[PDB]
Amino acid sequence: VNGDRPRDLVFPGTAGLQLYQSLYKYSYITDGIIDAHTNEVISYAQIFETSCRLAVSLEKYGLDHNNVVAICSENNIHFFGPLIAALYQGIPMATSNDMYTEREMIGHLNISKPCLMFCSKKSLPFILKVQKHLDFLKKVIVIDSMYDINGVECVFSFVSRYTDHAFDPVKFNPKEFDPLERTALIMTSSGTTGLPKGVVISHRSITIRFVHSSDPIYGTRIAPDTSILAIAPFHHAFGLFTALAYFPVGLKIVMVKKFEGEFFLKTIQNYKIASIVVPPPIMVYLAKSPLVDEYNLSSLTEIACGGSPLGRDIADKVAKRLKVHGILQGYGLTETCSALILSPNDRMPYVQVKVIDINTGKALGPREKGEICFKSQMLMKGYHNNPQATRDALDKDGWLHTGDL
Amino acid sequence: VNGDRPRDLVFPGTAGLQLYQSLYKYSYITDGIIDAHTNEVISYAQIFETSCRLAVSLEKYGLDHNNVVAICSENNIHFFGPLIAALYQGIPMATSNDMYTEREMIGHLNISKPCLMFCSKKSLPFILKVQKHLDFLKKVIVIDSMYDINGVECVFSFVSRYTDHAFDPVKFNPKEFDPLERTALIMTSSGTTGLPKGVVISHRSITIRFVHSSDPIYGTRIAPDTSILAIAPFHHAFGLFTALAYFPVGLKIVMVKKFEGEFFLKTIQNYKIASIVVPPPIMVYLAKSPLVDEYNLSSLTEIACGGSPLGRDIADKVAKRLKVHGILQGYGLTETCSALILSPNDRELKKGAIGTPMPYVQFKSQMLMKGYHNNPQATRDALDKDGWLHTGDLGYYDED
Amino acid sequence: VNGDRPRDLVFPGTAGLQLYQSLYKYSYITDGIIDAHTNEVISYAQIFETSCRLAVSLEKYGLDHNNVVAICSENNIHFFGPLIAALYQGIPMATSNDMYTEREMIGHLNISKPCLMFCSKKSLPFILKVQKHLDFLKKVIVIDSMYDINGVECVFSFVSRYTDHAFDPVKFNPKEFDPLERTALIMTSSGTTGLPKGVVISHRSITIRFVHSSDPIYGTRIAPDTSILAIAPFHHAFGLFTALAYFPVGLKIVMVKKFEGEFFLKTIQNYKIASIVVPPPIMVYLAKSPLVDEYNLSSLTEIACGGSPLGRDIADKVAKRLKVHGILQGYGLTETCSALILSPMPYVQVKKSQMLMKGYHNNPQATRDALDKDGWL
Amino acid sequence: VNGDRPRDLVFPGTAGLQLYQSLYKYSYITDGIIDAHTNEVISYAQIFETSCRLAVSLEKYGLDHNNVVAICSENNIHFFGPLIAALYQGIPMATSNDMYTEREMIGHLNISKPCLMFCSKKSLPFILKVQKHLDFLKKVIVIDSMYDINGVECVFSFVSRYTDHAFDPVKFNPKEFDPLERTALIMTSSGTTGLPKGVVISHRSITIRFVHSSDPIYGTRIAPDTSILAIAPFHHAFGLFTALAYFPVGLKIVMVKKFEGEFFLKTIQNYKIASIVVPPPIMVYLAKSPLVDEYNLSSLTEIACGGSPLGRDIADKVAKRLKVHGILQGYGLTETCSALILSPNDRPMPYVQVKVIDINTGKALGPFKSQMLMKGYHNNPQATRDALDKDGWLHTGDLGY
Repeated sequence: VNGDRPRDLVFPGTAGLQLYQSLYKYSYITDGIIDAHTNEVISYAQIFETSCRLAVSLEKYGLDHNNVVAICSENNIHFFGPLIAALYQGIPMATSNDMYTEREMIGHLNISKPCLMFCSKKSLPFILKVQKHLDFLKKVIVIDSMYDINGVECVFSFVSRYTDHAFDPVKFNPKEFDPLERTALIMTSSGTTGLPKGVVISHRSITIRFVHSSDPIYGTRIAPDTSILAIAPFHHAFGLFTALAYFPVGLKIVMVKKFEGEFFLKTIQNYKIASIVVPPPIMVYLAKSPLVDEYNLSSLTEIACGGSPLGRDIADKVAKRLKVHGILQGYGLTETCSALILSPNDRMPYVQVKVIDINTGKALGPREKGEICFKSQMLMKGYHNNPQATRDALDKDGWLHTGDL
Repeated sequence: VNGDRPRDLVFPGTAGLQLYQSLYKYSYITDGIIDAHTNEVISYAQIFETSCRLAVSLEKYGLDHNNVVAICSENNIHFFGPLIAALYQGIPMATSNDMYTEREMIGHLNISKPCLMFCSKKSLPFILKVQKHLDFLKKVIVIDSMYDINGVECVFSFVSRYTDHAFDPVKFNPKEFDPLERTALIMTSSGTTGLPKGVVISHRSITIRFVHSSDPIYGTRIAPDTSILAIAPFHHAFGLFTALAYFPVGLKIVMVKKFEGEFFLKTIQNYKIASIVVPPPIMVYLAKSPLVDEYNLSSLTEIACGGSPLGRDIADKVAKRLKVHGILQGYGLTETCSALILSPNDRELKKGAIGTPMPYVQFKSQMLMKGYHNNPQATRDALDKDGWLHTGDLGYYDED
Repeated sequence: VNGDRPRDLVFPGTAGLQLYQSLYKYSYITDGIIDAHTNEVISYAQIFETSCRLAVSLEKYGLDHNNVVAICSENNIHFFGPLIAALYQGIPMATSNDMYTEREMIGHLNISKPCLMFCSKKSLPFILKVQKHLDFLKKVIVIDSMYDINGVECVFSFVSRYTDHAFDPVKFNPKEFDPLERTALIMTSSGTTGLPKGVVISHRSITIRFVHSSDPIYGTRIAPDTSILAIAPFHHAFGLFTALAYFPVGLKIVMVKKFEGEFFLKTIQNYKIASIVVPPPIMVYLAKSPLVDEYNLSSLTEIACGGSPLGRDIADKVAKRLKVHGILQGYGLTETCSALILSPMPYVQVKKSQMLMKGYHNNPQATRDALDKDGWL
Repeated sequence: VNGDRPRDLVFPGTAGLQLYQSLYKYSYITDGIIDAHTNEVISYAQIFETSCRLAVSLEKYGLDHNNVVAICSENNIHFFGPLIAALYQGIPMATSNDMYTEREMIGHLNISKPCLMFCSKKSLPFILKVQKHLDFLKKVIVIDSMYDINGVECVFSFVSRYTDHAFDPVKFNPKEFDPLERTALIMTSSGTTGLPKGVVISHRSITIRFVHSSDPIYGTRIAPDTSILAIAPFHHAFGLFTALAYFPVGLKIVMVKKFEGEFFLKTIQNYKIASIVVPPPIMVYLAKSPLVDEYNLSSLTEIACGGSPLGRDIADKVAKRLKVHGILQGYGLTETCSALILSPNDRPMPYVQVKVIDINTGKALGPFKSQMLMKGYHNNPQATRDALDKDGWLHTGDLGY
C-alpha cells in the first residue's frame, strides 16, 4: 500500500524549472543530441537558448495557459525546443502522431484545439492541408529550418521577431504555477472505448517521472556526459518522457527515427552507447537475432523496457546475451506515464496501491490481496474535454481502479 | 555586486535531510571512506545506519536543540557518524581541534558548553583529563571502538541501548526545522582581537555550500563512485565543509591524517584519485618535488586549493606539471563555510582570486556566520546591517 | 602398501594451534573472506580476533572437552569464527545441515547432544523450533549479526560479556592436548546403512589434511594473497576441510552459497580466481554450457574434484576447455575425512591412515563393522 | 623485551631434516641455483640427489659427529652439496675463507682440525699446498668437477664409490639428534680479541633462522619459484645463513662471486630479481649514480642489508629511490648467526630476547638471549666463558639504543 521511499525528493516546483535548471547546469555538453541518420548535432546550450527565446516569443505573441499549442514531428533533434518552451510558460502542449490519417489528425486536433502548431519540414505539407479544415489553427512554425518556407515561419524567424541579439537565457525566468494543477501535456491514446479522447499530464507528473529516472535502483545509474539511444516515438508517453528525463540527468543523446533493423546496432556500437530504452518488439529482436554478434555491443551497461515482455524469458535472453545486469521488469504499464512498481536484478516512489474493501472505500493495509487500485501524483488528471471517461477511469476520491484482483 | 545564477537550486530543507537522502541514495557505494594509513573501510550504507541509529539514540537519551554536543577526533573515518546524526536531530555540534592544549581546550569547550562529547580512542585520555574541569560535560562516547573503554561507552554500546536488530534507517526521519535559524555547527577560531571566539553556522549555509560543490564551474565535476582525497582537519571549517560536501555527490573518499608527501602520492596513484582539495604547503611541495614523476598522477583530473592565497603563483606551475586544466581556487576569507568567492573554469585568470562571486553571495550571503556565539558586541563588530562584512580592506572589482 | 613420502611433515600439535598460527601469520590479508552476493568482507585479522575471543568466552562460559558445541548455517563468512575457536579449546564441534527437516535435525542433534548452538540469522527460527524439543540445548548464539535478536545473543554480545577492549589475540594461547585422541568434529552421514550415524574426526586428521593441501603434486600450488573459490556446503566434510585448508596457505576466499550459473563465471572472472574445488555436477556443467567462452577464465590455473567424475571422461574435456592441464581426482568417503587417492597420498596405507575416522559417536558399534580391529576398512 | 611471538613455530628436528624436506618439496624448481658469471644452472632435484648420495658416502667412508669436515670454495653453485650432506649426517662443517693466505688457512684449519676437505677446482692447488702442512687432512674432494683432477677425487667419483644407479633420495633418512647440542657449523670470526676463533653454530640456530626467513614482517614475503640474488661470501655467517634460508622457502637463486661493479647492476634486470641482500659497502655504492636504466624495480620488491649500515643514513635513500616499502636493515654479529633486531612495516626478533648491560654489576637498568646464539667458541673455553654469561646472556659491544 505505500511504495518505496524516494531516493531523490521530488522537485517542488514546475517541470519547466527543473528543465531550465538542467539546461543551465549542463550547458557545457556539446554533443547534446545527435541525429544518427544525418549526424546533425545540437548542444545543450543551443537548446537552452532556443527554448528561452521561444518562451519569450510565445508570450509576447500573446499566449497564456488558457491557450494550448501543438507539435507534430517524427523523431527530430528540434523536437525539444518548443516542448521545453511551452513548459517554461505553462502553456499546455499537445503532441501529435506524425503518421496519422488526415481524418485522425483532424479528430486528435479537435480535442485540444491548439492555436499554434510546431512541425517538421517533412510534416509541413500535411499540416497545412489539415489546417485548411480547422479554423482555430492560427499559426504554424517549422522547427528544423533556418529559413521560412513558402511564407510559413520557422522557429528562428519567429524568435527573431521577438528577441534581439543581446538576449541572455541566463537572465530568463520561467513562469511559476501550481505544478499539480497546470497541464504540461495533452497526449492522446485510444482506450477500450475506441474513441480518441486525450490525456492530461500535470507538471508534477513530470517532476516525479524525473525522480524515477534519477533512482539508482529503478532508474538509470549512468553518469553525465554519457551517450544513450532514443528510438520510441516522442509523441507517445514512452518516448516523450523517457527522452525528457535525459536532460535533467545530463545525458548525451543519439537519436533514431524508426527501427531500420540492424542500423540500430551500428549506432550502439559506434557511439559506445551505455543504456537503451526500448519497447518489447525491440527486446524480442534483441533476444532472437540473426547474428547480432557481428557488432560490438560491449558498451551496453543498462537495458530498459516499457510494454511488458509477458514471458518466454526474453528479459533473461537479453540479460544473458549481452553482459548486462537484470532488466527492469514487473507490472504492466499504462499510457498515463506508465512506470509503476517493479524489480531490478535482485529477486515505486510516490505511488500507492490499494487492496482492501471490494464494496467499501477506506483502508491502509496490504494484507489480504483482493482488488487493486492506484494513487499517485504521476497519474493522468483525467482526459481532456470529457469529464465522463475521467470518472470511469479514476474514482471519486483520487484512486484509480485498475482491473484485476 | 551579485553572484552567478545558481545552477542547482538550494535544497530548501535541512542540511541533515539532504545528507540523509544522500546516504540513502549512494548506499551502494562500498569503500565509502577509507583510512589510508590502515586500509580500514566504511561503506555509505554503514554510515547511513550508524548516523540514523545514533540520531535516534541521541534523541531518546534526551537531547534537543536547546542542547549542544561536541566532537574531538583527528581525521578519522568514524568522524561523520556523530556529526551527521546531530544534523539529523538539530542538535548543535561543536568540533574541536584534536591538537589543543588543556587550557585551549577548556576554553573552547567553555564557549559552547556541550553536555555530551564524542571522541577518538586517541583523544580519550585528554578528554577525560579535560572533563574533570567541566561540570557540564556529562557523557563521553568513543567513536572508533567496538568495545567500551574502562567504563566509557562507545557508539556501538550507546546505540544498542536504544535501538534493536530490527532498526531500518530507511524508515527513519530526520527532524524538520527552519534551516535558516537552526545552528548546525559552532566552530572555533581566533585572530582579530585575540581571545578565542565561537562561530555560528546555520544549516542553510551548509545547504548552499552543497550547491557550490555541485556547481559545474566553481565546483567538482566528477562522477559518483570515483575516489577523492581528503586531508584537511575535519575540525576546521575548510576540512569539515569540504568533506561534508563529498557525500551529496556520491564520491568515494580516501582519507589521510598526517602529510608526509611520499605516501600521499603512493595513495593517489594506487587509489586512482581524481580530485584533490589541499592547503598551500602541500601545493608548493607538489610543484617542487622530484618524486612527483616517479608516480602516476595521471588520474588527477581536478585540483583545488583553499585556506590561503598561495601567495605568488604556484598554481600555474602545478597545473602544468600534473597536466590539469589549471587549478583555480578562491579566498575562503572567514570561518563562514570556508569557500565564498572562487576562480573560474572558463575565464581570464588575472591575478588574485577575484573572479566573480559564488551563487547566493553578494558580503551578504545566507552562507555567512549567523554571528558568533554568545558574544553580541563583536558579532556586531563584524556583521551588521544588512548583514554585511567588510574586513579585508581592499576595493577592486572590475566587471566582474 | 604405502603412500608418498610426505614433503611436509604433519604438524605434531593440535589443529587449532596450526590454525591459530596461520591466522596470526597472515592477518595482513585484508580480503580474507568475501560474500560474493553481498561484498561483505572479513579479514584474516578479524577471524583471528573473533576466534580468539570466542574461544576465551567459551572457556569462561564454562565449556571443556567433556562438552560438545554445534553449528548450523548455510555457507556464511562468519562460519569459521565459532569453528576455529572450538578447535582452539578442544571443544568438539558438530556441523549441521542447514537444509534439514525438523525431524532430521532433531535426530542429528540427538546423536552428539551439544549443549550450545551457533547459527545464522537464517537458521535461527528453525533452530529455536528444534530447541523446543531438546532439553540439552541450553544456549543459542547468532553469528552473522552485530545485534541480539529477540533475546537470542549474537557472538559480539557473548564475547563482550567475557572480554574487554584490551584483549590481544597475540597474547592468547590455544589449549594443548594429544591431537590424536581429541575429537575435533562430529560430522553426520548415512553410509554403513541408511540411518543417521556420526563420524568422529580427530585433530590429527585435520593436521594431515593440511599436509595434503600443502603437497606440491596433490595439493594447490597457489601463493598467498590470491583469490580461490568456495562453493561446497561447510557442513559436509568436503566443503569444511577444503575451506579449513585455505587458511594455513593464506588464500583469499571468495565464497558462494548456492550453485550457481553465470554468476559463478562472473565471479571467477571479476575476482580473478586461480583455483576451484568442485563437486561432479559443476564439472559436468562447466564441460557443457557455452557461456564459458564470453567470460574471462584466464586466471583459472588449478581445478579439483571430489565424488568420482570418471564416468564419461568429463574431466578430460574440462581440462582442455579452460587452459588448465591436469585435474585433481578426489576420493570421497565422509568417513575418510576427505580424499585418500589422487593423481598413494601421504600418511595413508591401503589393502590405513591417521586421517581416518576414529569411529562413530557414543554407542555405535557399527564402528566395529566399518573399521576393523587393526585400523583398516 | 621478548621480541615477537613466532608467526611460524620453529621446526623441532635437525637443520638437515628441514633442508631435506625442503629439497624434496621444491624438487620441481629447475632454475634452482644459477651462476651469474657462467649461466651454469643446478636444479633443486640435482641438490636433493647430490646431498643424499654424498651423505651416504660420507657415512660409508666412515665419518660421524666426532669427525669434522671442511669446505673451501668461492661462491659456487656446488657449494651446497657437501654442506647439506654434512647436515644430514650431523657431521660438523667448517667453512674456510677462499681468499686466506697460507698462514691464515693453516691456522683456521688448525682450529677445527677437519679430516676431510671439499674445495673448488680453483681452490685445489692452494688446498694441496696447505694440506702438505697438516697431518689430519686425509682426503680432499673437488666439488665442481665431473672428472678427477690428478688423482684428487671429485664428488662424483666419491659418491659412485659408495652408491649405485638405483639410489633414491626419497628413501633416504637423515640422522636424528638433539638439534640443540649438535654443532652444525664451526665458522671463524675476526674476534678483535687478538686471535681468530671458531664459532660453534647449533642446528637449532639454523631452524630458527629459517623461522625468521619465513616471518612476513621481518623476513621475505616473496613467493616460491622467484629469483633472488646471492652475493655475500658463503663462508661468512651472512652469506651462508641467508643463502641457506632460501631453500626452505623455495627461492630461485642467481649467484655472483666476487665484489661487484656493474656486473651486479646488469643481473637484477636480466634475471628479474625480486629481493637483494647486500653488505654495507654495496649499499653505499647503491648511493651512487649508475643509472643504466634497466626496469629493475619492476621486480625489486624487497632489499636487505647487514654488517654496519646507516652511517650517513643511506637507508631512506635507497628505499624511496628504487621504490621499496622502506628497506630491511639488520643488526647481528656472527656470534648471533644472523640478525637479532630488525625493522617492520610501520614507521627484536622471535626466539630472541634483549636487555641492558649495567656496567658495574646491575643486570637490570631500564628504558641477547636467543636459542640462535653461538654455543661458544671451539676448543677455547675462556673466550666462551667471557662472551656468554652464566645465565646465557651475551654482551653486544656497545650500550644504547
